Amino acid sequence: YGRPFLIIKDQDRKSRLMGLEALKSHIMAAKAVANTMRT
Amino acid sequence: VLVLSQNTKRESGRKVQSGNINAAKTIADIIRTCLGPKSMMKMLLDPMGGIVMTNDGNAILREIQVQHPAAKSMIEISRTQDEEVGDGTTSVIILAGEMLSVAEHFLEQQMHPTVVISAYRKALDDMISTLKKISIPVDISDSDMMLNIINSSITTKAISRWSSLACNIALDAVKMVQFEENGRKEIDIKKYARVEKIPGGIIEDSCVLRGVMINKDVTHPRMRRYIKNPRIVLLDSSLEYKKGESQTDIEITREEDFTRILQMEEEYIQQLCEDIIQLKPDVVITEKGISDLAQHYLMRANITAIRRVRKTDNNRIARACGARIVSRPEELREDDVGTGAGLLEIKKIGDEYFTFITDCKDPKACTILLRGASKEILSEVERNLQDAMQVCRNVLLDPQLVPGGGASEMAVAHALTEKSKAMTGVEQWPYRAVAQALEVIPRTLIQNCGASTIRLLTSLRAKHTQENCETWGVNGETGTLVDMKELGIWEPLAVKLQTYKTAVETAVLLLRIDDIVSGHKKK
Amino acid sequence: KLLEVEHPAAKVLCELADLQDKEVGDGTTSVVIIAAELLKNADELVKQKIHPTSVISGYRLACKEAVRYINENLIVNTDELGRDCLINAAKTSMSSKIIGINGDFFANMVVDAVLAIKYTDIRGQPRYPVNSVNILKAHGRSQMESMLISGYALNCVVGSQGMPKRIVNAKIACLDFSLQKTKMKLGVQVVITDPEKLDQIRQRESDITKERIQKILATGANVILTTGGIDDMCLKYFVEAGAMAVRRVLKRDLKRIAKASGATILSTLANLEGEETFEAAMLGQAEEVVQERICDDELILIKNTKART
Amino acid sequence: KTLNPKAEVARAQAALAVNISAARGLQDVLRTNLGPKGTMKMLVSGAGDIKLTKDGNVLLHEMQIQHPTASLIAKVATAQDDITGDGTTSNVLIIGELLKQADLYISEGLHPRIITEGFEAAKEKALQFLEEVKVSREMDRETLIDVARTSLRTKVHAELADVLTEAVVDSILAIKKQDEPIDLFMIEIMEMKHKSETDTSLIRGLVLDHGARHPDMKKRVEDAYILTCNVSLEYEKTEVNSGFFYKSAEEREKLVKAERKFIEDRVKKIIELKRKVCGDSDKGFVVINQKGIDPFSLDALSKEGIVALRRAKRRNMERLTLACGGVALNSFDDLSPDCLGHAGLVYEYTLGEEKFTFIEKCNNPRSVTLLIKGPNKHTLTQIKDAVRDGLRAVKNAIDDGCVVPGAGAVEVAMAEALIKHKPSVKGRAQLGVQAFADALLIIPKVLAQNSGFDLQETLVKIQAEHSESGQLVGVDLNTGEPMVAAEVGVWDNYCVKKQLLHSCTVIATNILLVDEIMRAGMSSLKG
Amino acid sequence: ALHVPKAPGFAQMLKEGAKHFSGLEEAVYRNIQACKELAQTTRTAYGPNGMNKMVINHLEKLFVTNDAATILRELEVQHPAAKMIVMASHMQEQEVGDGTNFVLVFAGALLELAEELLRIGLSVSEVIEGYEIACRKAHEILPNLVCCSAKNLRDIDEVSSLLRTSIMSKQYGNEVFLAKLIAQACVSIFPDSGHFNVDNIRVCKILGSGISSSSVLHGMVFKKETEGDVTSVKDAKIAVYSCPFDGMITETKGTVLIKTAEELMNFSKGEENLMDAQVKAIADTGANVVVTGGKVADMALHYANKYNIMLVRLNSKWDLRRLCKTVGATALPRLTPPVLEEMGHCDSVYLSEVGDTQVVVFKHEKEDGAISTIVLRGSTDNLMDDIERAVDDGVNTFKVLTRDKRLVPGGGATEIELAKQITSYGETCPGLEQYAIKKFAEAFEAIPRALAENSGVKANEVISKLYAVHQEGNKNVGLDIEAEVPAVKDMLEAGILDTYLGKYWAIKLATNAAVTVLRVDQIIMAKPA
Ligand SMILES: Nc1ncnc2c1ncn2[C@@H]1O[C@H](COP(=O)(O)OP(=O)(O)O)[C@@H](O)[C@H]1O
Ligand SMILES: Nc1ncnc2c1ncn2[C@@H]1O[C@H](COP(=O)(O)OP(=O)(O)O)[C@@H](O)[C@H]1O
Ligand SMILES: Nc1ncnc2c1ncn2[C@@H]1O[C@H](COP(=O)(O)OP(=O)(O)O)[C@@H](O)[C@H]1O
Ligand SMILES: [Mg+2]
Ligand SMILES: [Mg+2]
Ligand SMILES: [Mg+2]
Ligand SMILES: [Mg+2]
Repeated sequence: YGRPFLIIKDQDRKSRLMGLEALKSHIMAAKAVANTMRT
Repeated sequence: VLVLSQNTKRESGRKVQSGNINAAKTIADIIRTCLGPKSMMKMLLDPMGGIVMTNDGNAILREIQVQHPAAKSMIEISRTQDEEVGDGTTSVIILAGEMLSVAEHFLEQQMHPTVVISAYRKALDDMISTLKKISIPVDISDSDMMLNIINSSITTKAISRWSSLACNIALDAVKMVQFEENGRKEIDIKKYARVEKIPGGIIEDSCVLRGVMINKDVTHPRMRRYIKNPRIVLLDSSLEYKKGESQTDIEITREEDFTRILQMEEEYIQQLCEDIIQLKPDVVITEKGISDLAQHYLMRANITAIRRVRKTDNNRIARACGARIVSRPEELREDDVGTGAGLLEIKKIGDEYFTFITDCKDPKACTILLRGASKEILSEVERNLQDAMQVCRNVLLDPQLVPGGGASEMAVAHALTEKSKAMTGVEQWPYRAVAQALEVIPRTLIQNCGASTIRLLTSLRAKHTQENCETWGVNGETGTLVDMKELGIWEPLAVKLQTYKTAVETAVLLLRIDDIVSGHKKK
Repeated sequence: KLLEVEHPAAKVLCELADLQDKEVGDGTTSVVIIAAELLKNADELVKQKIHPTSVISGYRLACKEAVRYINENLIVNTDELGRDCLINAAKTSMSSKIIGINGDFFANMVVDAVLAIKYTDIRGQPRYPVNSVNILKAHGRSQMESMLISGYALNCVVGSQGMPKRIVNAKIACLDFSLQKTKMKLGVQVVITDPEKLDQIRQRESDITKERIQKILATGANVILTTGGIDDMCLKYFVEAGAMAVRRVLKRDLKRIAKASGATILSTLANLEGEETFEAAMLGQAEEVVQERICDDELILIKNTKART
Repeated sequence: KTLNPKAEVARAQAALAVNISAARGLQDVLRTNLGPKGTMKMLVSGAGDIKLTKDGNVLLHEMQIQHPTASLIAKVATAQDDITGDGTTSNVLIIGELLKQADLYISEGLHPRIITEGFEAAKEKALQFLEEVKVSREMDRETLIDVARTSLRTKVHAELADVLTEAVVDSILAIKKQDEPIDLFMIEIMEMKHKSETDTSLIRGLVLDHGARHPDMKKRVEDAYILTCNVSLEYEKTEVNSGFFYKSAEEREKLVKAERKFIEDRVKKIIELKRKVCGDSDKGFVVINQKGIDPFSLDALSKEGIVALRRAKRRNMERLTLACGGVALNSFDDLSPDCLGHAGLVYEYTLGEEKFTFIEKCNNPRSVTLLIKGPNKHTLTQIKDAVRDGLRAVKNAIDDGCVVPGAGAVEVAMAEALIKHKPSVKGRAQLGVQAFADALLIIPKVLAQNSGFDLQETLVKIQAEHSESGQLVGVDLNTGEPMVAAEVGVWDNYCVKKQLLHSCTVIATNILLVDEIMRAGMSSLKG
Repeated sequence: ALHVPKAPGFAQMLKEGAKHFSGLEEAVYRNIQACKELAQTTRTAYGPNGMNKMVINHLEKLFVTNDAATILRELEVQHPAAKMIVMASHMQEQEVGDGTNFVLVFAGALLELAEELLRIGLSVSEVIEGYEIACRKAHEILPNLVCCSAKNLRDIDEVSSLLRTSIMSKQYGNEVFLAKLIAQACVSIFPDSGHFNVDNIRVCKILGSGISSSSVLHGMVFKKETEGDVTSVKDAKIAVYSCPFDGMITETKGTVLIKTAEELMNFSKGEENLMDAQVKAIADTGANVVVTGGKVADMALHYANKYNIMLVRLNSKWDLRRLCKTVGATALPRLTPPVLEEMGHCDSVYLSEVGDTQVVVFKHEKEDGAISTIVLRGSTDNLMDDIERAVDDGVNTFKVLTRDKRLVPGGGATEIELAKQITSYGETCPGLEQYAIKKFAEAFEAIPRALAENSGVKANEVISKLYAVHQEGNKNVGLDIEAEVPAVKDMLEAGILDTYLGKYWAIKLATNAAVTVLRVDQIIMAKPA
């Protein structure tokens, strides 16, 4: 029986992401900002 | 939420064993209140709304709702012990509690439970060998010895002032229950000794009737009520016109067909009645209903009919009279007619008719009648009579006697101590620990009697050290060391052997649990 | 099985243990422990930037080499003693149970039961079928008094109380039909047109069953087992004839009884013509059928017969 | 507590105190009903039913008390009531007094076993004294009259008590035989809500609760015959499912006329039997049927002058046969004239909506019927209970060949014997004997307290008058002076008192040995 | 169903919220079980081989200690049976300071061995009398097992060899360095004619490197800074002033009254002139550093920095008195120049930093002096707290040894010898107290059993071998530690010595707690607030 242990404070509310998806999301956000501030 | 199981609680280690030992000790301390003739009675309240006032060890334990698995196992082993021999329901529980309490001293000394179980089994084998060696035979043809044994066995219940008649009642019941059929099989069932409970009267009016006692009445007042030597017959089929399960229809187109059918029904009823009254009977006992035409025919033929009876009552009547139940009236023959009757009087016991079949030739089934006050007293008397009958049956099945009280326990303890000096290794301390654990019964008896154990215990221990000193017990009434040969207290060997075996098995089963898993919802 | 875990790996391990227990029966936890240790060891290799295909190939090669190496450490069973080897194997298998100490008698009883339940194939290799011995459970004394019953044991009681409980050299007659009264089907109705025939029909409805019972007991049978229901008329007939009758019997128990006593389960009384008869060549011959009471309950025991054991 | 947190368990001292308090409460509650000078209680149920009774059993059953000891006491009282007759309040009184006397010595530091042994010895001594003091009598008409008067004096006043005594004595003498025990279930108790209660008389016969149904029937017959039967006279169908199939209207009419021929044969047979028995217009014929009668058969019987009664009880089949002397036949096979009964006056009575049937003027009846009249329902119930108690007392006095004087001289004699017997007993049983002797003297204390006199002075005077004399000096309820009990007309019973003492001893032994009231059951709070 | 009422007498007037336990089963046995459950918790942490324990209180703190006193203090027990043992342990720690787990184990063993006596039939009076007789016998035989005394108390090569046994039991592994540091700190502060104070040792926790980087300091340290620019001071003349370094005013509320312009122009001039004159008169006596204990001013600080006067400001109401007692100076409540007899002569006063923390070191070149300060180096606060607790325990042990120079053989031979002597004396004691004496003798075997359980060997074989050795003739033979095989080893040759008065007081307090728990009959509680 692997009982889950509490590590970070309020772990049942925060969210952790890897890295490649975060970089892709940042690139998409930068592209959207550049397209909005283009006209 | 991402977990393996849901609402599951797993607990392992020494905590489970500690909790089990604590629960067993609590159960033993609760059940130790009713022990010895100087004990007191309790009162339980069932959720139905009744009152349970008794002193048996199994009737009190069965009315207690618990939640610990150890308590459930104790209740189960107590119920099995009560259903096996019948007597000795508190001693086994006390011995198991003491054996589980004295086992925690070794569990805290980094001792493996396998060696403990091996020592327990080796001690059980030696105890069984000692009990078989100290076995004393007894004759079954002596009625005084059996009466004294029954009186010493029932001297603890509330019938200590009326055992002068209950002993003879139990002896007669045991003598009438024993029946030998075909072959070399001698069975002793207890489903033929029906015990009736009627409130009212004095306790001295109870006796054993040579027959049965059915709580019924005649169907018509014109029938007879006092017959000298009647011919009681039995039936099974109904005496009325019924339908058919084959889906039949009677399509008629004329006018007199209804009258023809109504006349044919009465003709068939009269033919069945004539087939019943073929060998000239007297008393007809059926399990179904009887129509008015059959009743009128039996009244014209001076025959008594009784309806609405039970299967067990019919079997008891057939066993007492000496006949057999017949289903078809056309196959009554001659040997199926019961001629073992001698008295058929219908009296009234408190505005209630009762059938009495007394005075028989050779009856094999009797009905014990009890007259007391309310219902709790009658239930207690019935339980005491059942326990006495079970003790008498166990004694008759094995003609062996051992000194009760506390002499046999001290003798077994001394025999185990004198033999433990030859052993060596880690199997010596548990042996000597369980050898002295058998003194929990005499210590409790002394505590319940005069409450002076610190002297009587060592006085009995210093006395059993001699040679011919294996039948010295402790009197529960006064509180002095007396001989069991002159007191008259005896107990069977099979009951003690079953108690010891059950206690050892329970200790072994409880000394091998170290995990509790709950929360799987079965399926 | 009684854990109920919502994890895929847990369910996989549970079904693997179930398959191992169904195919063999012993070693249900060791395989799971070995699989868990192998997974833990492979996780460290996966975390070390190693492709799982190479690890799987290495595991397969190691397993093949181990399987090929097991044959080098084999011991012929016939070269030893046989009985002692079987006793030692049974004591080892029963060493991690509740009867580990008292393994000198249980092992011998198991060996005797296996030697008794021995079936031969089609003139080739001897077979040892299991799950056929009736293992009854009843509370009573200790576990050392549980002896071996040479024969069969049924978990049912007698029908009527008037029937004897001890018949020496009886005839076992296995039946596969209920002993009740005659009843027409759904498509066959009864339309009574004359009042002089309803009584005759009602009498014949029982006369047919009476004649059937008389023809069944015409061969001199004593033990009759019925898997269905038995009416009161059949019980009275069996009581008057002096024979035992057991109702509500299982199919597997009846098959085992017919195989041990050599009888044949007959689902009907018809033959190669148009007359319901009964022969005496298909009657199982037993010996002593005594009913014993085991702690407030009775059960019919059947000893050895003449066909098998 | 450790295994079941939701379980209430008491020890020994707490349970003993609870039992003693319950006994004291039940004794103080049921203490104003002993003697004829007691008070009347009024009980109102949940539906609004007023009940004015004076019996101890009914008062204890209708008191709304939830307790195990109270339930046991109520069960013992009901057993005593339905086994013997009168002896419910005195039972509880003696039980409470014995429990108080036992607790008085237990609280000081004693053992219950010695108290139980002393109580058993005192009970045996009292039984021996009662067996050696009982006097034999022949039980004539005056003795039964006096016994019934003494038993009914503690129920109503004077006129109603004497009327009920005379009625019970007459009914007992009418149902009296030469041998065999007195069989009950013969005196029908019918209640009518009309007139007053002073018009209570005994009717030598049977009073039915239903009359005729056809309006064209005779109401008063000077001479008729009694026919007791239970055959069915309605349109009975066959057991097997049948069906009629015609063609035209003529065939349907023929089938209708032919389907009603089974009852017509019985009607014709009854008509022929009546014509053979009577013949002229001088006698009558009454048909007593247990089942229903079709309107066609009723009209056919009324066309000839026959009064038939349908839907009767099963108990009336034996009472009519014992009173008139007919034959309760089931079929019409051997319809002989000797299987009929003889009557004298068959007349009905209308009371608004219901109907009655009175059968008077009989030759030698053996089962009479007591007529009860009352303006209210509670008064009728009280009169019925008093009549039942008087009948039970008369039966108990007849079945026994001895008589015991009432008042309280027997209790004083038993107490004196116990006081003279305690020094002859060894051990610590003297305290138990003294407690049992002091507990038996509670009957005169309650008898003198409800009258309006002193208790200690009255008991001292009674003891002084009994010790110097050798007669059964009872306790008077008029002036308080000690008088004779077996001389005026106060009597009681022997078996009733013996059973009461046995029940009291059994209850004391069961209470003094129980000291643990554990309650470990299921609460049933699921859902 | 049927419900039972209450007892008409005391149960009805008991009032809800409270409890009552008049019977011996629901009171004495309950307290015995509670004490056993409490003793079963801190049993694995007794000997040197025992593990530590991490307890977290309700203040969201961290306490990873090993002594039983801190565990009992940071537990919050809601049971009087265990509260009595906690109070006894606190009293033993306040008295001696090295005998809490031993007292707890002794009390638990005594209660466990008396529960069976009470169950078999021995009453409370006979058991209490037997326990008192056995305690008196043990206290009488205890002074007969000394055979070891301390020679000199100022020798550095002897003090470190005595406290090593007490240090190893608390800090296994690194004990020689701690013992040497404690011995040096006790020697540097040892006065004359006895009279050793426990407040003369100051502990400082500084997060630095490892444990070997720690050292001792002959003086005092403060985690503050310098108000002025003067740092390196050679011949420092400390002049401590209890009054704040500012201009003194009136206690009663009073303002200044000015009318003409001359006063308004000359007030600040005269104030500055008086301040400069006071500063010059203060520094004229030769003071090199001024240590104040209040609020400073800007003009005063400027005038002190102009004449090169170091200013040290600190407020703690205890550190100032400690520094005055160390340097041998008196506090002045006014801003007056001190006398020659009220000067604080030092050696070197500088301002440095260790482990990224500015601290003022007052190191003195004298071998004697007054008090000292032990500097601790580590990487975790729990380890520093454990080292400080070990240093305090060593100081308490040194104080006990100075108060009483009697030693007893440690390990487990003394308890075995005492149990053997009690068993031999109780054999000739008639009556019913022999059972109580034998039970009290069996309670002494709980220490070797616990030691063997913590080490990882068989306790029964170790006890049997110890009994055989004691019966042969040897008395100073205990249980070996640095051996996986359960054997024996001499305690006098190795050097396992513990205090005698401390063990005597521990046994006395354990017996007192045992008889106090046994004297409790019924329990009457109320409702929590
Ligand atoms: N009068 C007596 N004399 C000696 N021993 C007795 C007496 N009565 C009971 N005992 C002993 O007390 C034990 C307990 O008996 P009892 O309480 O009647 O049933 P159980 O054995 O089920 O507890 C028995 O083993 C018996 O030996
Ligand atoms: N007329 C009377 N004269 C003297 N005593 C009487 C009289 N009537 C009743 N008693 C006494 O009152 C007691 C109570 O009688 P009662 O309440 O009628 O029945 P129970 O005896 O069942 O309570 C009796 O024991 C009897 O002795
Ligand atoms: N080197 C050692 N070898 C064996 N036992 C030791 C050693 N050092 C200490 N002990 C044991 O540890 C016990 C004291 O441990 P500790 O818990 O630190 O102090 P307290 O006496 O307060 O319990 C002593 O009884 C002693 O027997
Ligand atoms: Mg018994
Ligand atoms: Mg296995
Ligand atoms: Mg009355
Ligand atoms: Mg320490």
